[PDB]
Amino acid sequence: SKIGINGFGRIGRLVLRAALEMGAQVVAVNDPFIALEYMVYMFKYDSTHGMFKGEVKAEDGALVVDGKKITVFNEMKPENIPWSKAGAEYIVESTGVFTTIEKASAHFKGGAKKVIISAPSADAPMFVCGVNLEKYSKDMKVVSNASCTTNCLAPVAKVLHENFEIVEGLMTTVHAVTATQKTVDGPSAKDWRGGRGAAQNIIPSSTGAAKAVGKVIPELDGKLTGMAFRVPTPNVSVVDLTVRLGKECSYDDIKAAMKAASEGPLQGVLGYTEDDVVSCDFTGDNRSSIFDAKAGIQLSKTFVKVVSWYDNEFGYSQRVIDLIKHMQKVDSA
Amino acid sequence: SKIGINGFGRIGRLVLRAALEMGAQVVAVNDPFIALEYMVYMFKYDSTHGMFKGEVKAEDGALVVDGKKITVFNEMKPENIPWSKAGAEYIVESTGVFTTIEKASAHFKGGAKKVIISAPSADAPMFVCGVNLEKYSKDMKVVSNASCTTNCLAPVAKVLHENFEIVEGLMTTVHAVTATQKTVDGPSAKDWRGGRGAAQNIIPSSTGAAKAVGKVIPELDGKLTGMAFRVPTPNVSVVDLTVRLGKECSYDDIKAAMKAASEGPLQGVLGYTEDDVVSCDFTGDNRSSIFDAKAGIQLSKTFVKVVSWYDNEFGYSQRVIDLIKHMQKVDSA
Amino acid sequence: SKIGINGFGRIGRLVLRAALEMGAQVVAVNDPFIALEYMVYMFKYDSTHGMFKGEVKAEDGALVVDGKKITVFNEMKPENIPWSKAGAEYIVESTGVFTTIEKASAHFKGGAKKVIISAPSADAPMFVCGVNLEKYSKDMKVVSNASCTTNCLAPVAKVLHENFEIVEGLMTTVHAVTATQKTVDGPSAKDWRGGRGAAQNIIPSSTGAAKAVGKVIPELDGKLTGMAFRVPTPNVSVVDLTVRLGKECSYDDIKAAMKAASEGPLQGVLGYTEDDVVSCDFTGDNRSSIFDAKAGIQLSKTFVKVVSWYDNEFGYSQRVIDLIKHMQKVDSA
Amino acid sequence: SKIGINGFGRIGRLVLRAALEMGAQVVAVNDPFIALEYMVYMFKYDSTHGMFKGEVKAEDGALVVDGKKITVFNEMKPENIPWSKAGAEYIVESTGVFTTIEKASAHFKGGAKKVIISAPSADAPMFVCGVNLEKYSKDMKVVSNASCTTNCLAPVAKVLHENFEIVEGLMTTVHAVTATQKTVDGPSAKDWRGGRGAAQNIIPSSTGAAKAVGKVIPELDGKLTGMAFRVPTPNVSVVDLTVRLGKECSYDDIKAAMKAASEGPLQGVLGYTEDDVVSCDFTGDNRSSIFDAKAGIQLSKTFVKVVSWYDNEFGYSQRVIDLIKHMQKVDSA
Ligand SMILES: NC(=O)c1ccc[n+]([C@@H]2O[C@H](COP(=O)([O-])OP(=O)(O)OC[C@H]3O[C@@H](n4cnc5c(N)ncnc54)[C@H](O)[C@@H]3O)[C@@H](O)[C@H]2O)c1
Ligand SMILES: NC(=O)c1ccc[n+]([C@@H]2O[C@H](COP(=O)([O-])OP(=O)(O)OC[C@H]3O[C@@H](n4cnc5c(N)ncnc54)[C@H](O)[C@@H]3O)[C@@H](O)[C@H]2O)c1
Ligand SMILES: NC(=O)c1ccc[n+]([C@@H]2O[C@H](COP(=O)([O-])OP(=O)(O)OC[C@H]3O[C@@H](n4cnc5c(N)ncnc54)[C@H](O)[C@@H]3O)[C@@H](O)[C@H]2O)c1
Ligand SMILES: NC(=O)c1ccc[n+]([C@@H]2O[C@H](COP(=O)([O-])OP(=O)(O)OC[C@H]3O[C@@H](n4cnc5c(N)ncnc54)[C@H](O)[C@@H]3O)[C@@H](O)[C@H]2O)c1
Repeated sequence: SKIGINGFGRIGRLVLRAALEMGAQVVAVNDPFIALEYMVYMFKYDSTHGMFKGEVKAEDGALVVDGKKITVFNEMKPENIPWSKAGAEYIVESTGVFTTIEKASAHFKGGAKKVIISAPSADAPMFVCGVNLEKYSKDMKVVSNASCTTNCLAPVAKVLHENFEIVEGLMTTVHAVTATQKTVDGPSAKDWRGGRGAAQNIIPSSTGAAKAVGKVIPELDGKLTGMAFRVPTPNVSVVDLTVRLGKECSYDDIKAAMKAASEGPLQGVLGYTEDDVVSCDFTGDNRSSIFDAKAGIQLSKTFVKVVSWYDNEFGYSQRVIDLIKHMQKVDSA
Repeated sequence: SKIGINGFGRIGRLVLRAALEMGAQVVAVNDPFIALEYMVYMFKYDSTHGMFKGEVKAEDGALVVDGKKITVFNEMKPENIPWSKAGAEYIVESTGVFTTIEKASAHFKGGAKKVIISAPSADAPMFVCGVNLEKYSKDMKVVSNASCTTNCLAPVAKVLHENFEIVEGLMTTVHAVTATQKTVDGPSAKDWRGGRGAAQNIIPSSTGAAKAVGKVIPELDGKLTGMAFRVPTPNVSVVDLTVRLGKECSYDDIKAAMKAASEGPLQGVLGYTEDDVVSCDFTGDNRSSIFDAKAGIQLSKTFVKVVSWYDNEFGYSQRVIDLIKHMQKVDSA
Repeated sequence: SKIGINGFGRIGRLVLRAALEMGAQVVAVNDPFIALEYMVYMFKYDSTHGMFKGEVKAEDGALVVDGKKITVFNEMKPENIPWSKAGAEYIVESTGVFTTIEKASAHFKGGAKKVIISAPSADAPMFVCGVNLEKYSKDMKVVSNASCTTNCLAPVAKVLHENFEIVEGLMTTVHAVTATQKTVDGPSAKDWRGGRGAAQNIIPSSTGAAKAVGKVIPELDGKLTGMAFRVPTPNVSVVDLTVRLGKECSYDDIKAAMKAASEGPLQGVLGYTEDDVVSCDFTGDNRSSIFDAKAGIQLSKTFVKVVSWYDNEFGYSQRVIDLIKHMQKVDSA
Repeated sequence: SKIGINGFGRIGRLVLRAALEMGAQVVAVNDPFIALEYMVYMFKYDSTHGMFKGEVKAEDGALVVDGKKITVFNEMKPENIPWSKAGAEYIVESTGVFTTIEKASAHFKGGAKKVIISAPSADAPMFVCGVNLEKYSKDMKVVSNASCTTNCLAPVAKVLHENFEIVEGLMTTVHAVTATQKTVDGPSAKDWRGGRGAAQNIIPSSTGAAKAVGKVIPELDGKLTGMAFRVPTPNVSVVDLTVRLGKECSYDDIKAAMKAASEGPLQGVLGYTEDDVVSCDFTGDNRSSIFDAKAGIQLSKTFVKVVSWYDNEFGYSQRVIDLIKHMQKVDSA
C-alpha cells in the first residue's frame, strides 16, 4: 500500500482514518503548517467526526497511530519531500494547491510512483469509483479523484442516463461550509461571495461537479451544468438534479433503477433510502451518493428532480482509498 | 385603513412595522399568548430586524406605538374578538391556524368586514401583488396573500412566461428556518423531517409555492412544482427555478426582460441586481423577489436556471399592507 | 430492571440508548405525541448522537429494539398509564411536566413501584451519582436525578469543598440550546429572554444547579449560586465556577485533587483532561463532569476559576441508569 | 481629522462608518489584499451591520463615499504607504499585525504624525475612553485603544472600584467569533483550541482584557484577570465579572451606582438597562459597555456577579474615533 499524504487537512486526516478503517497503509505525511505534536492533536479530535478511538502519539519524531509509525515531514515545497526515505509511493495530493499534472509532478522529485489529486484537475484524468475506473491504465502517473460533488452526481447521472437518457440537466448542490470560507466577512478576491461570513449566509457559489461529470461520463459532456449554495452546516451536502429525460417514465421506474444499481454494480458507491432523512443522518456515511427516494418529484414523464446526499468529507476520503486500491491492482503494487 | 391583526407573531408584528412605515392604520391586535406588557417587549426588540426605532409603551390597556393606541385583546377563539369595539374591519389573519374560509369567517362574528389570511388557503382566493390583483372581487370576504415563496416565484415566472413561454419548470427554495421548526430533534407528527434540529440540518420540506402559483397564474397550472430545503439561517430565502422555455433566448435576453419589468409594471415587487450578493444583503428588503443576474445559468437556448432572493418575513409583510390598500380602493374604504 | 419511560424526548430516548448500552431492561415507553411508527424513526436517527446502530422496528404494536420488545402507550395523563400491564416498576419521568411528588405520584395509579424524575424537584429528594447516593433509602418512592448542570457542578464542588473549603462561589453555565427554546423570536411568557431566537443569540437564563447543589451537598447550602448563558450549540455545556476557598493552595493542588478523585471515588463520574479540548470533544461522553485543567485560572491562593464540561443530554441519561441500578440494589429489585 | 486607515477589515471599515457618522474625515485607506473595486463591495455590503445607506463608488483610483474621496493604497509594508501624499496624519492601525511601537512606527516613514493600534499593545500606552484619556500625553506617537473586552470591562470595573472597592475579581467574556477563527477544524498553531470549527464549538480562549485592564486602571493591576469562551455568534459579546468587594452593599446599590455613572461621567461609554435583552439587541450599539441590571446576581454583601454587553465590532469602532478626537484636542489638530 505505501501511501504518502501531502496536506494533512480535512481530507488528508480523514483519508488517514479511512486507510486505517480499510487496512490500507500510510507511511508518510507532509504538512509545513502542522508540527508533529499538533498533528497528534488534530488527528485525535475531530469536531465533525468525533474523537479517533485509538492510540495516537508522537514517538521518535514519527506519528504513531495504533502501532503504525508514520514518518512526518514539514516541507513547503513538494519537490523537496523525501518520499523515498519513508517508502511512500502512492501520494495523496490533498493541499488544494498542486492540482495540475505540472504541479503534482513535483512529488516525482522525491521518488513518488503515482500521485492522486484529491480535487478536479485541469489535465490529469479524473476518476469516480463505480463510474469510470475501468478507464484507468497503469501508465497514468498523475490521476484525480474529482470533487465530492462530482462523486455524488456521477453515479446518479450514470443510472439515469443508462436507463432513460439525459437529454439535458441542471444541478444545484446545497453545500456545507469548507475551509476556504470565512467566519466573518473578509477578503476572497477571486470569489467575492465566498468571502462573506459563512455562518450568516446562503452563499451562491461554483461547483467542481459541473464541468467534471462531462469528463467522467463523456456522453454527457455539455448536457449538464449547475451551481452551489454554500449553507451554514459543517459537513454533508445534497445534490438537487433537474433533468429532462429521453424516455418517458414514472418516478417508480427511477426509484427501481436506483435501488437495483445500489444492490449491484454501484453497491457501496450509490445508496438508496426511503426514510425521512436530514443531513445529520449522513455524517460518517461511507457512500458517494445516497438517493433520497421520498424527496424527489417528477413533473412529467420526462422532467424530474432527483435528490442525493453525500458526506463531502468522509465519503470522498473513503473513495481515495478505493481508487488507490484499484490502481495498485492494475499496476501490480 | 382600520386594520386588526390576529396573531402577533413574526408576520403579525412585522405587518404592524410595515403599516407604520406605509402610514397604514392598525387599530387592534389580538393574541391569547402575548399579554400587553409582553407585546411591548416583543414589538420593541427583534433579533432579525433590529430594535423598533420609536416609542412603544403600554397605557390604559392599549399598546401605544408612536402616538397610536392599538386596542389589545387576548382571545383564543376568533369568534370572541370584539373587532367592532375597536373599529377593526380589515383583519390580517396571521395565526397560522385559521386558514380556510370557514375558519377565517369567525372574525365576522365580532364585526370584521374582510379577512386576509397571511398564508395559502385551501379555498380563499390567493393574490400576489404585481401578478393577479385585478382578479380581486369586491364581494370576496376572505382572501389570501399566498406564501412567501409564491410571492417570490410568481413575479419571476410571470416575466419568463410572458417573454419566452414556460413549457415546464421545477423549483427549489433554500429557505430560512421558521417558527414551526424545532431547536433540537422533537415531535412534528405531520412532517417528520421538519421536527429535526433546525440549526443542525439541511431539511427537505414542502413549499406553499408548489400549489399556489398555478392558481395565481392559471395558465401555469400543472406546468410548475417544486420543493424546499430548510437551512440554518434566521431569515431570507432564495428561489432556484429550473425552466424549460418555449422560445429560444440567451441569458442576456432573460436579464434584459427582468430589468425592464422591475423598472415598469413590477416596480417595487421585483428587483434586479448584478451585485455579488448573499442572503444577509436582503434582510429588511421590501421587494417580493430580487432577481440575481450573476447567479443564474443558461444551459441551452431553452433550458435555464434563474435565482431570486426574498426576505420571507419582511417583503411578505409589506405585501400584506399593499393587498389591504388595493382591497380598500376596490371596496371603497 | 423493569424500567418504564414517560416522555420519549431527548432524555427519554437517550435513557433508552444508555439502558441498552448498560444492559438495563426497559419494558414500556409512554408518549401521547409520538405514535409507534414515529417512535421507530425518532429512536433510529439522532442529529446529535448519530444513527442507532441496531435494528429498530415496530412489530405487533410494540417497539422492538435489537430483539427487546417494548410496550408503547400513548396516554396524556400519567395516572392512566397501565404500567403493570407491561411490568414496568421503576419509571423514568422525563416529560418535564410532572416534577413534584404530587405530580409524579400519578404513576402509582398504574402500578409503578418507584419514580425517578429526570429534572430538579421542589420536594422529591435529589441525587447526584458519586456525591450523595448513600443517602438513598428504600422507602423513598419518588426521587429526582437533579439537572445536567447540577450533575456537572456537584462532583467538582465536592472535591473543592473536601480539600480546600468553599467559602463562597458563583457559577455560570455556558449552556447548549434545549427543546424549550425557540427557532425564531416567539412567546415564552414565563421567561422572555428564553423566547428569543436560539440560533441568533447569547441568552442569559436561570439554572437548576444553583439551588439544587445546596440540597445535594447541604454543607454548601447558601454558599453557591449562579446563572446560565444559552448559546447556539446543539449539545454539550461547560460550568465556569468562581470560588473563594478557605485554605490557601496553588492551581497544581486543585489539579492533583481533581485527578486523584477521577481515578478513585469519582471514577466514571468526574473526568480529568489536560488537552486543548472544545465542546464537540465531549459529544457522547459518558461522564457527569470533565475538569479542564488547562482552562482554569487561580488569581490568588484563595480565589480561582474552574472549568468543567458535560454532555448535558448524554452524560445525564447514563446517570439515570446508574441511579436506577443503585436504587434496585438498595431496594433489592 | 486627516485620518488614514491601515487594514480595511472588520474594524477598518466600521471605523470609516463611524467616522462618517461622527463627521470625522478619513482621507486614505491602505489594504494590499483589497483592490479598489473590491473595497466598494466590501464597504457597501455588511452581513452583520446591513448595507451602507449612501453612495459608494470608485472614481479615478479613489473610493468615493458620500462625496468624500478617499485615496486607496495597496501596500504590504507600512513603510511604503505614501500617507503624506494623501494628507493622512492620524493612522488607525487595524491590520492585527503591527501592534508594537516599533512595528507601528513604520507609518512615520510616509509622514504619519500619530498611530492608533486598534488592539492591545505590548508597549504602546493603552487608552479606554471614559476611564484614562487624561493620561494621554501629547508626545505619545503610538497609542493603543486596547481590545473590545477591555473597553467593556474597564468602565464597569471603574464604577465598582470607586464605590465599593474591588478586592479581587475574575472575569469571563462569552465572545462572538472573529476573523482569526476557522470555519472548520484547521491549523492555528499558536492557539490550538482557536483552530477548531467556529460554528460547531464553545471554545475556551484568552482575552486581551486579562492584561490590559490593570494598565488602564493601575490600582487594579494584579487584582483582576479572566478568560473567554468563543461561541457561534457573528458579533456582540458579554462580560461576566465575578467580584469580591471591599464594602458591604446590596445589589440595588450596584444598580444605582451604574445608573448614575451612565447619566454623568460615563455617559455614552457605559449604558444601563433593565430590559430582558439578548445579544442581538446590541448589534449596532454605540456604547462600550451596557450594564444588564436584571442578569446580575449578588451572593453576599461582598460577592457579586455583574453582566455587561458590548458590540465588539461597532462600539469599539466608534471609540477609535473618540480617541482620535481627544488626541487631536490635546495635540491641537
Ligand atoms: N472538504 C471537503 O469536503 C473536500 C472534499 C473533497 C475534496 N476536497 C479537496 O481537497 C483539498 C484540500 O481540502 P480540505 O478541505 O482538506 O482543506 P484544508 O484546508 O482542511 O486542508 C489543506 C491542508 O493542506 C496543507 N498545506 C498547505 N500548503 C501545503 C503545502 N505547501 N504542502 C503541504 N501541505 C500544505 C494545509 O496546512 C492544510 O492542512 C482541496 O483541493 C479541496 O477542494 C475537499
Ligand atoms: N415566518 C415567515 O417568514 C412567514 C412569511 C409569510 C407567511 N407566514 C405565515 O404566517 C402565519 C404565521 O406565521 P409566523 O411566522 O408569524 O408564526 P408565529 O409562530 O411567529 O406566529 C403565530 C402567532 O399566532 C398566535 N396565536 C396562536 N393561536 C392564536 C389564536 N388562537 N388566536 C390569535 N393568535 C394566536 C401565536 O401566539 C403567535 O404569536 C403562518 O400561516 C405562516 O405560514 C410566515
Ligand atoms: N435536554 C437535556 O440536556 C436535559 C438533561 C437533563 C434533564 N432534562 C430534563 O428532562 C425533561 C425532558 O427534557 P428533554 O430535553 O427530553 O425535552 P423534550 O421536549 O425533548 O422531551 C419531552 C417529551 O415528553 C413528551 N410529553 C409531553 N407531555 C407528555 C405527557 N403528558 N405524558 C407523556 N409524555 C409527554 C413530549 O412529547 C416529549 O417527547 C425536562 O424536565 C428537562 O429539564 C433535559
Ligand atoms: N473584530 C473585532 O470585534 C475587533 C474589535 C476590536 C479590535 N479588533 C482588532 O483589530 C485588528 C483587526 O481585526 P479585524 O477583526 O478587523 O480583522 P480582519 O481580518 O477583518 O482585518 C484585518 C485587515 O488587515 C488587512 N491587512 C493584512 N495585512 C495588511 C498589511 N500588511 N497592510 C495593510 N493591511 C493589511 C487584511 O487584508 C484585513 O482586511 C486586530 O488587531 C483585532 O484584534 C477586532
